[PDB]
Amino acid sequence: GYSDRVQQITLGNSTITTQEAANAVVCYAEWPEYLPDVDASDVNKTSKPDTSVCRFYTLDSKTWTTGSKGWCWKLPDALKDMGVFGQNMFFHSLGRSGYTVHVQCNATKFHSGCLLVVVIPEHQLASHEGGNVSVKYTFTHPGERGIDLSSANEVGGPVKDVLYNMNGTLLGNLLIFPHQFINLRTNNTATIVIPYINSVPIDSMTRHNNVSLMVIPIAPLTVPTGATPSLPITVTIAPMCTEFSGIRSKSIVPQ
Amino acid sequence: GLPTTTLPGSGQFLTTDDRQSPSALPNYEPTPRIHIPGKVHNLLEIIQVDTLIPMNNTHTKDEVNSYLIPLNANRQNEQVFGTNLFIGDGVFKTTLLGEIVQYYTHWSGSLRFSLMYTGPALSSAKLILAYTPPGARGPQDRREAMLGTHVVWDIGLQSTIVMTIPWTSGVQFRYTDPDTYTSAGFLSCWYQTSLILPPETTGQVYLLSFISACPDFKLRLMKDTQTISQTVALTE
Amino acid sequence: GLPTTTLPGSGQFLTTDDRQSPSALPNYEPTPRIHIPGKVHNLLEIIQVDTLIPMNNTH
Amino acid sequence: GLPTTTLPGSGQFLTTDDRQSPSALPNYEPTPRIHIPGKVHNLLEIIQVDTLIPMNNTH
Amino acid sequence: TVASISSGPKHTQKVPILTANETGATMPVLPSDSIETRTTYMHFNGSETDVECFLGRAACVHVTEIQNKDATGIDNHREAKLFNDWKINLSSLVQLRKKLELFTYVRFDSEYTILATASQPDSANYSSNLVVQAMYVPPGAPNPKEWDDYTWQSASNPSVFFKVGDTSRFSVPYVGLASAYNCFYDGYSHDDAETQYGITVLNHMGSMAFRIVNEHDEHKTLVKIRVYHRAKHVEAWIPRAPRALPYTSIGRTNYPKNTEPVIKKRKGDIKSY
Amino acid sequence: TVASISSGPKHTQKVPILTANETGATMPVLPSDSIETRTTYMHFNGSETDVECFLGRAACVHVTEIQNKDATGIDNHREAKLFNDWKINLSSLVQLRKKLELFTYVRFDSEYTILATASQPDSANYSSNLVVQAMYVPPGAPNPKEWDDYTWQSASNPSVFFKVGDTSRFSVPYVGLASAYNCFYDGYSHDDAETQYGITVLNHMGSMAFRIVNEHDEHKTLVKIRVYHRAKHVEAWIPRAPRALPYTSIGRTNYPKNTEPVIKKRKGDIKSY
Amino acid sequence: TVASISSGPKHTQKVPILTANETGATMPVLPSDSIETRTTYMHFNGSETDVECFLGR
Amino acid sequence: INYYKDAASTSSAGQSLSMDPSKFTEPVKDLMLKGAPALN
Amino acid sequence: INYYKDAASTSSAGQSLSMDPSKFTEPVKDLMLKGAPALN
Amino acid sequence: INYYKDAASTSSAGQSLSMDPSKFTEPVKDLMLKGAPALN
Ligand SMILES: Cc1cc(CCCOc2c(C)cc(-c3noc(C(F)(F)F)n3)cc2C)on1
Ligand SMILES: Cc1cc(CCCOc2c(C)cc(-c3noc(C(F)(F)F)n3)cc2C)on1
Repeated sequence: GYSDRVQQITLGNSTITTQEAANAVVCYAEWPEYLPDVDASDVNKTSKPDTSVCRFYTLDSKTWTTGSKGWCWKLPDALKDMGVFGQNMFFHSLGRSGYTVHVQCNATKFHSGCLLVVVIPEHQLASHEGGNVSVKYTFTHPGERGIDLSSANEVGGPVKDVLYNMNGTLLGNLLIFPHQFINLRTNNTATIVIPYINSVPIDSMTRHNNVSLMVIPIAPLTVPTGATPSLPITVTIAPMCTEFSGIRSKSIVPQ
Repeated sequence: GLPTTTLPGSGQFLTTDDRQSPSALPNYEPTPRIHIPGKVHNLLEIIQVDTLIPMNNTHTKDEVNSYLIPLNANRQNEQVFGTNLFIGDGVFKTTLLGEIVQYYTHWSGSLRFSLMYTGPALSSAKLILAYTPPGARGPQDRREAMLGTHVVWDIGLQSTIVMTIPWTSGVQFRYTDPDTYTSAGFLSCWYQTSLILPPETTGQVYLLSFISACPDFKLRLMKDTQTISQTVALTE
Repeated sequence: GLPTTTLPGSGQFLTTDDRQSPSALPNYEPTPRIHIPGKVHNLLEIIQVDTLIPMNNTH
Repeated sequence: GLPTTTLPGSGQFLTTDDRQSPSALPNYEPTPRIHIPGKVHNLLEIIQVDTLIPMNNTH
Repeated sequence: TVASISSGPKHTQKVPILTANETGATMPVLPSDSIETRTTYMHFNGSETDVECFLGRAACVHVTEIQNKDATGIDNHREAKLFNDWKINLSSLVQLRKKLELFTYVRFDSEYTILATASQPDSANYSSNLVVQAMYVPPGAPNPKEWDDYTWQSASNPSVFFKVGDTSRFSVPYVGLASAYNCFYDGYSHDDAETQYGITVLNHMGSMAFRIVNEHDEHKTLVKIRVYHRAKHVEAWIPRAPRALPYTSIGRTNYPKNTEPVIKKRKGDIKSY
Repeated sequence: TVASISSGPKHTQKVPILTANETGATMPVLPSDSIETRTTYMHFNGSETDVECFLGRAACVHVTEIQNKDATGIDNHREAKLFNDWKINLSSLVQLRKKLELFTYVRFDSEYTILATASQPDSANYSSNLVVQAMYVPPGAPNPKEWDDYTWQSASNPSVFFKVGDTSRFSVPYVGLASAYNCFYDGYSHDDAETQYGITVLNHMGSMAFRIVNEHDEHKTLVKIRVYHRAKHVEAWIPRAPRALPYTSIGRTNYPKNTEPVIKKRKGDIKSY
Repeated sequence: TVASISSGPKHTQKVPILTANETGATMPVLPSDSIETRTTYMHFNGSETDVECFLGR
Repeated sequence: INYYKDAASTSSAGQSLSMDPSKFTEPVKDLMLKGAPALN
Repeated sequence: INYYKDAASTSSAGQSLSMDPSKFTEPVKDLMLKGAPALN
Repeated sequence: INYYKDAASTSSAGQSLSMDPSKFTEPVKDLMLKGAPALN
């Protein structure tokens, strides 16, 4: 009696269960793996903390209301302060990792709503100022909090129009990227396994965000008559096949 | 000296020609290839991935709402939506399919049109999707639509219905650019029974529509698209 | 570089010449052929079919 | 006469191209090679020899 | 290769047309899964939609200008256009840019074609036979300062000399520092609060300088230079949403403020045909 | 191959020269069927009358014009001929048209040759070396509006750049949507009371735009462009009555009113030699 | 061709990184002689630095 | 020798060398023999 | 026949002829059979 | 294929592919082993 709906994911000393899943997506059908010799350039022996960093970290919950526009997190940024994973991030010159993203949101058979959960490799954001204005470091490194698409523009920050994916492309085409939907009537969780995707073997984990995770309401939230007009959304992420290289002083980053 | 005769066209620069040319960087050794997931070989590969259709054009500006097809409770016989099938224009123009299709002049094959219900689990409904092949008008009522290719969709556990728009044509290819002789027909949706909401539940439920190509698909005669332009060269 | 000598006529456009030329539409796949009755291969084929002579010009 | 079509780039002088060219001194016999120590084949050979770094710029 | 198989009536427990798009998958449903079909063949391979073909034709990537005129008394040759340069990039002219940006990473060899055309806006007794010199100035190479610098000696930099009115042609191997070129880059050059964002910091390919070798004539000649790029031996990874809004700058994904709706608005109902 | 066999006297019940043309057949009667003949050989294959040869030579199919001049203040470049375009079709110039129309359906690859010639009607100190750009604009591609639009970037549209006075040459594969091109079409684009009739609705091949890349000189230059078409790998079906009356329009079979008799009138009797 | 061999911890009497430059020699010391390394390949021949190429333009 | 990759770029086909006028000259249902009465 | 020493100078590669849309169309962990309930 | 009679007219030689830095890096009389004391 095994179902696409019931699943368990165990990484390190952390386990996740869901009784209302919709299968799981493995980006471009590729499971994360360590860096093979044939592709390596950096000559340093790498460090593989394994279970101390390859475990689930739960971010702060977001509140989905009738007016929510969506949220955007960036990796590895979002976990920059998570236990040993975070520490290794700043103590090493280079690093590479994959992840298992698990977005949670339950309601009742009376509610309705549909969230788009998508992973976008190299999600280079646009400046709301147009022209040739840049987007300052801090604004693409929100950390665990993430970027709230319904928040107002701010000097040095990115444009936050859900309709244009924060980058001049249409929302409807976000589906070309590995994604999954959390359709309250069907779902309650979305799971995406992300393999390391980059044009280099390994890379700086502080100055470059490999992918960004977006949770975007498409069909708006609807609650039954007289019910609390909101639902919480929780994001849990676990790094996997994490490798660190070039250990040293420990970066000091903007702000 | 080998005697030769130069032919017309000599000295011309055909942007489409594929010849050899001397390398300006002799002995340069390019960087090793490393494995990168998600390799794309053919555009026909990616148009088989469906994206959301902004079926609900009706708004004053681009909005998440243009992707939401409204469904109304306790309506019988009525029409939910309609559209012609010029995949290179209208609702389709901005979709991945429409976008890629516009890089070519001709298209052929079958389209995959899907509808995902997002209303509450305890609600129910039966809709009917219909494809009206060229030669007659877009259907004006369910009876008329029902006479052609269609699918009666029962909303339930499996949230999505996939209706195929089978390649129905005499000439084996059509123009991506809207052309009458080459029209693809019409697509419409109607209430088979009606949408029923459960107690303590109120308002509107929406449908999400998707479009993608079947392995049937063919695209040819590459050309520039009308989906991008500029007045002056961009600068840094 | 292969030494060559261009001959008179170079650069000319003889409407009757039959040479190769680059294709402006590389990789284009033309529509499949279907059977169509009445194929003509040579004009000598059709002149063997007789037609009416307007022998009575007089009008 | 072999029919040909000249391509874009004809007549250009790419300082980096490596072609054949007629010799202005036909039948000239260059001087014999003699052994000379210290032959260099690749620049990667000599950069492996270390030299002093003017680390104390300060002057 | 069959396009459609023969398929007749159906009455099963197997419902191929009922799926769950929230899984993130696009099930390969076929016409034969929902209607009765006959057998047909493809008679098609999809050659023209191969990425090698898609990016395999020349597209104009830059237009610039230089001019032949007396340099006597000119204090800034560069400004006077006695010679000009192009900070190499493929995102200045939008047509090719949108195509390349259909992917995230892209790797290929490049074939360049440079077309130079003359123009004499005011009184000239004849059109002069000018020779253009296009020199590649990689990062670190000395930039020309005067139209006749020692830099144009081009002892190590590669350069071509061709007639105006004519065309220049050569190919360049994949010169990226990484395994592929980035069309997008969600990062910076270092962890700094003010440094630039985007591929702007990645695509640092130096530039190529153009000049007219001839000394000046009595009249002034305006030479316009157009660079065309054709990719060959193509490899592309991670497809993405096509660009929808207009571009505003080289390298950034920025779009103009108060831009017009890109999705057409119906002249009527959602029920309209 | 014998042209005529040896045939002598005859006195039979077999009458080869008596037939019934109402059957619709043209019996293959030979000279040896009605007279005494000697043996002769063909010494002929009929190569020159093969449809491949008949349509296999270049014929001018269009003449157009563009000009190089100051565009300053010109509000409609197209009208000013700063650039011009040709709604591709092969029935504008009658010579090739009559040949093609000897058949109903026709299929072949095309070899185009574009000749551009300069002209300076009024005072000019020299003849300029202009470069022409011919770009193919398929249905759906953005049409150029100004002689220096972004459209001329031609990132996906194919185009050639060649010198005026020179010639352009390339071939195009059979691009019909059907299995063959229609020379005639007894139909419409849809069942509408006012829509157009004839191949006019079938031959929608887009158009090709021409322009001169160079900026303007002091004087004005008139460039005339002639397009030649040669068919190759020919296939033809359903022969028809040759055209008798003059043409009046592209695509239609219409003929002028009060047209002159095409059949010669005898200067005398029906008995006249 | 390997760029670097796999090399682990070390505690020897053999000190490759201690030399005497007054000999006039540049001992071919490698990264694997002073740090722990992983295996990597050259994927490079050095064509462009051959004297034939250096003076060949 | 063909210098280009596409078929469309090759030169002329060369004589079909088929030649069968009968589909136009004798498109009759019942075969008619020369010499035999056309209408029997 | 290639006239130049470097690979970069050769002409276009020719159709990849691989074509596997599944890494984009079906990037799911548990194989889903057409016809079988998507969510069992 | 070489079109000219003289050797001088042929194109570039192609990578020497010898590469021995030791005549410059280790021009010492007594071989010195990496790891062994430079001055014994
Ligand atoms: C993305 C992306 C990819 C690239 C490749 C740019 C290639 O850069 C060049 C160019 C444009 C020209 C030459 C070049 N070599 O010789 C000449 C000359 F003829 F122009 F001098 N130009 C060399 C390189 C490395 O740039 N952006
Ligand atoms: C009947 C009948 C048959 C045809 C074939 C028309 C072919 O259409 C073209 C033409 C005329 C030129 C090009 C073309 N490709 O490149 C160029 C350029 F060099 F002109 F730019 N022109 C491409 C097509 C599909 O048109 N009418």
